[PDB]
Amino acid sequence: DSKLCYLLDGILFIYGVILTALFLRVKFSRSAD
Amino acid sequence: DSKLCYLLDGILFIYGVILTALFLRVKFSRSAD
Repeated sequence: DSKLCYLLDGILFIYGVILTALFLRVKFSRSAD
Repeated sequence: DSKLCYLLDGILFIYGVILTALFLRVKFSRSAD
């Protein structure tokens, strides 16, 4: 059907990467990466 | 064969909720024993 669904997964997917990055960043006190 | 996209959004959506929950938990220290 329309590729609109590809847009919803894009935001939710990117959100998981950005949210996971902050989680790992805080997990390590060095926060070097 | 229908609402297939609903399955992808469900997994990605739940992933954002489970990650956000662990993120806020780390922000707030554990309550006193």
